[PDB]
Amino acid sequence: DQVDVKDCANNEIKKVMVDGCHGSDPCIIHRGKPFTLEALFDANQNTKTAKIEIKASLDGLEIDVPGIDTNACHFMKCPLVKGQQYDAKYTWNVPKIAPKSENVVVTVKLVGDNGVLACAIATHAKIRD
Repeated sequence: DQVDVKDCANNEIKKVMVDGCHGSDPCIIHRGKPFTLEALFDANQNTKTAKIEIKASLDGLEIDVPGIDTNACHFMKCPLVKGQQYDAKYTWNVPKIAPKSENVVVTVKLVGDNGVLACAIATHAKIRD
């Protein structure tokens, strides 16, 4: 369902959805299984590129989020047009060995030729079995 996120750019993101999660409820991420999200955002520039930058911290420790194709143009119709609305969807296989945590912070940035396209900080994720 639609979930609560904090915007870390200029509110370009209009809606974020995460399969199995809702609003500001703790969003359970079951390690070893597919995690799917979808976000709608308005492009704030004309750009040939769109690159995903992700940061995740578990109980304060930064960790590397492996296996993500950071070229969003591999899944959106680039070049992106200023003012147009894009539907970004991603399904990521959560590694079975990801450490369980009840205190997760994930920052996902999207960057274009001329700066940040979008940015959201998620603080409700919980990694469990």
